[PDB]
Amino acid sequence: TYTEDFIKKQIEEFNIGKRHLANMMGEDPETFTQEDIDRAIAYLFPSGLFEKRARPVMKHPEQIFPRQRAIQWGEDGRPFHYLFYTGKQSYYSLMHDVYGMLLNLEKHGSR
Amino acid sequence: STDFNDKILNEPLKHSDFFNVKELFSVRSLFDARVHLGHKAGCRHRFMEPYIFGSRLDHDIIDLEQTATHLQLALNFTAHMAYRKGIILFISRNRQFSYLIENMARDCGEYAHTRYFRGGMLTNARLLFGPTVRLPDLIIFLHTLNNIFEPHVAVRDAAKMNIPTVGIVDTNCNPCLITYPVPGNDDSPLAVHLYCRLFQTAITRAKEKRQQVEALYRLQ
Amino acid sequence: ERGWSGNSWGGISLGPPDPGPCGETYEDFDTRILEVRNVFKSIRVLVAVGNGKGAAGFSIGKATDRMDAFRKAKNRAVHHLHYIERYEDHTIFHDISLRFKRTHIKMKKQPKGYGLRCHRAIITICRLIGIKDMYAKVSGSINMLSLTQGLFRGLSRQETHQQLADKKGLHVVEIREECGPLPIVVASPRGPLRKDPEPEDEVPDVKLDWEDVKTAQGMKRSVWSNLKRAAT
Amino acid sequence: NEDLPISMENPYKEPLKKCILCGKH
Amino acid sequence: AGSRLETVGSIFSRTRDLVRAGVLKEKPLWFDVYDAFPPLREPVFQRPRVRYGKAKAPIQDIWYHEDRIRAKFYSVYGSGQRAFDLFNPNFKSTCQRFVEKYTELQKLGETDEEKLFVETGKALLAEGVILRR
Amino acid sequence: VESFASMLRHSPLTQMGPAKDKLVIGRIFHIVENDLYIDFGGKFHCVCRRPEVDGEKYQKGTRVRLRLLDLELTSRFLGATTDTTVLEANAVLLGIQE
Ligand code: FES
Ligand SMILES: [Mg+2]
Ligand SMILES: [Mg+2]
Repeated sequence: TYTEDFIKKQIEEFNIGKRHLANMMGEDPETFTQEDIDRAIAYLFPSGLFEKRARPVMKHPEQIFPRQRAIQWGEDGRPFHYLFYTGKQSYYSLMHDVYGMLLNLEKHGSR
Repeated sequence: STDFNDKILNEPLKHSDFFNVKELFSVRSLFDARVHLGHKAGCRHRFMEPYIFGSRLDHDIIDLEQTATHLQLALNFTAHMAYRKGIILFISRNRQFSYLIENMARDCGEYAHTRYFRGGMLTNARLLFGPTVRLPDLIIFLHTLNNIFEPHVAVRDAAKMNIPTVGIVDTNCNPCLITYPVPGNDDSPLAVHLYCRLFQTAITRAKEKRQQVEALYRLQ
Repeated sequence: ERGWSGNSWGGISLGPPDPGPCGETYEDFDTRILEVRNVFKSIRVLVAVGNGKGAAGFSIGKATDRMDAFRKAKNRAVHHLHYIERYEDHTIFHDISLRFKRTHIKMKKQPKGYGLRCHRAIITICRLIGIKDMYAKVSGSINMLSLTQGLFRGLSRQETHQQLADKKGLHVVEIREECGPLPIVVASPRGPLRKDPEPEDEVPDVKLDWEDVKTAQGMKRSVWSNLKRAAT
Repeated sequence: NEDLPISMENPYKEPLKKCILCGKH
Repeated sequence: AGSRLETVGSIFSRTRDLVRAGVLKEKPLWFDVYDAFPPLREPVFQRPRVRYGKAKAPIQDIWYHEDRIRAKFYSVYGSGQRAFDLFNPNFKSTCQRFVEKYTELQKLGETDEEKLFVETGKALLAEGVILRR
Repeated sequence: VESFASMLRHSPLTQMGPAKDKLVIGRIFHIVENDLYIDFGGKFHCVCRRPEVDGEKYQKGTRVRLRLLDLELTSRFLGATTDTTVLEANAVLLGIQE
C-alpha cells in the first residue's frame, strides 16, 4: 500500500528528476513539459519493444500510481454535498440538474 | 468555554418562542393551502382519529386548530436544531415533489434524500459511508409513506438510531413513531409548497440568528 | 470457573463486550451465556450483558464457529440495552405476573437479604441487571428464549412509586413492620395533590394465585420448597 | 359557537335502487 | 451508541435512561431541545388494532342546517349550469344564493319549508337568475 | 378571529355538497404527451385525455370545464382491511373555459 508520505516523496523526486533531465538535454527547466520528458526519455533510453508499456517511462507520480478516495466531510462532520446521504451524490446531482433543465424547457457520427 | 455554553446554547432554551416561528403561518394560511383536506374515511388510520375534525361526505377533514399547535412545536424544534448546527435530512418518496424538496434542501444548506432508500443508510451507516460518518441530528418527513402505501423504512430506522423526527402525517398515516407529527394534507401541491417554505424559512432564520449571536458575543 | 453444570455453557462469562464502532467502551459490562444450541452445522447462542446498575440486554448470535457466535451475540446485545428500574437498587417495585407465549413468570418483590431464589437463568440475568432480592417462579414451557424475553419485558414494564404517585396524584406511603406505625412517604406527586381520598374498596376484585394462597394457608406441603441452598 | 356541525342524517342520501317490478303484483 | 429497541419506550426515555446509567458519556445534541420543548405526545410505538363488535370510530359526519336546503335545491333545480370555481375563496354559487335568501326569508318570516322554498325561488327569479326545474 | 369551523363552513368545497355530476373549473398544470393533469381545487388532480377537437388549445395554465364524478378514487378489495387509493380524482373533460 502507498501511504501519502510515499507519494509526496515520489513527487519531490520527480520534480528534481525533471530538472536533471532538462539540464541533460540542454532545455530550460522552467518550460520543460511532459512531451519533452517523453521525447528525452525515448532518445536517452532507446527501446523498440512492441509493447508501449514495457518501454522506459518517466511520468508524474500522480499519473503512474493509482488514486484513492476523496474526503466527503470536514472536521465538523457535515457532508459537503446536499445529496450526500443518498450515497450516490454525483449521480443524483446529475439527474437533478437534467430534470431542472427539462423543467425549464417545458416552461419554454457520435456515440 | 462555560460562559460560551451558557450564553449561546443554553440561553435560547429559556424562551417559549426564541425564533418567532408563530408569525410564519396562521390557521387561515393553512386553510388556504388546503392543509385540512384528508383522504377518504375508508383509508383512515386509527391513530389519526384524534387529529380529525370530522368526515365531510366520506372525506376526512383534518382539524387545523391542532395542526397549528403541532406545527408550532415542530418548527420550533427544527429552528432550535438548526441554531445548534445540527444536520437536517429531509425525506420524501413522493416523486411529484422530489425536485422541489431537493432544491429547498440545497437552498437552506441542509440535506435531502428523495430517492430509493437502500437498506441500512442509518442502521448500517458505518459500513456504507465510513467508520467516522456523522448521522443526521433531525429528519423531516414531508411524506411518511412509501409508494406502496406503507411507512417509510427511515421512520423505524430513525427511531432505532435515536434520531428525532418531524413528520407530515395524513389521515392514512401512522404517527406513533414520529417525534413531532404535524397532521396535514401532503398530496396537494399548495400544502407541500407551504411546508417547504415554512421549514426553509425557519432553518435559515435560525442559522442567521446563530451567526448574529456569536458575532455579538465576540464583540462584547 | 464452571457454569450451571460442569459440562454446560450456560452461566459462563464471556468477558466485557468489545469496544463498539460507535467509539464507546464497555469495560463495566459483564456478559453471560444463557444458551448454546446446534443448528442443523452452525451454532446459535443466546447471551445476556449487563453493567449491574440497571442497564442490561440480550441477543442471539448465529455462526459456524462458536467464538464468532459469542462475539456477534455480545456486540449486538450491547446495542439493544434495556434500563430496568430498581426499588432502592436491590429489588423490583412490585409483584409481576406475566405470560410470554407459553412461559408464565411470577416475580415477587422481597426485603433486603432475601437473596435470589429464582430460576438459574433468572438468577444470572438478575445479577447482570443488579437485582439482589427477588423471588421467581416459572411455569408452563421452560423455553430459555421465551423466558429471557418475558423477564426483560416484565422488568421493563414495571411502574415505579414516583410514576404511581404522578398518575394517582397522591402520597405513596410505605408501612414496614420493623418500623412500627411510622408512615414512610416514598413518593409524592410532582403536580398538585388530590384532596379526595381513594375509594375504600371493601373487597378488591383481584385475581389471586392458588399457589400463593395455598402457601399462606399452610396447605402447601412440597418437599422441594424452602430447601437450604448456597448463597446467590 | 354556531358554526359547529350539527348531528343529522345524510340529506343527500340517494334513494335505494328498485327493481323494475318493485311495488307491482 | 443508544439502544435500538424502537418498540420499547421512546427515543427520549431510552436516551435519558442510558445517559443516567453511564452507558452514554454525553447527551446527544437534540436532548436539551427536546427536554425544553417536548412534543404533545411521547412517541411510543403502538400496534394499531382492528375494531370488532360494537366498537366504532368516534369520527362524526359534518352536517350543517343549510345542507337540507341544498339537497332540495340539487333535487329540484338540479346542478346549476354555471360551473364551480373552487380557487376563489369567496365563490358564490346559485345554490349558495338560494341558501342565503332562504335563511333571510326564514329569519324575517314564518317557518314553513315549502312556502320558504317557493318564496325563495320567486325572489331569486325577480333578481334575475335562471332556475329551470 | 375566524376559527377553523367558520372557515370550513363557508368554504366553497363544503358548499358544493356531493361532488358527483358537478361542473367545476380546473387549470392544466402538467402535460405528458396527450395526458393533461388538471387541478380543480380539490385534494387530488384529475388526469384527462386530450380531446381530438381543437386539441392544440390545451396547454399549461389553460382553464377547462370538468364534470366531477369522484374527488378521490378508492375501493376496498378482497382480503384487505384498508381501502386502496390511486391518488387521483375522476372527472370528465368537457371543453375550454371561454
Ligand atoms: S327491489 Fe323492491 S321488490 Fe324488488
Ligand atoms: Mg396523502
Ligand atoms: Mg463434571
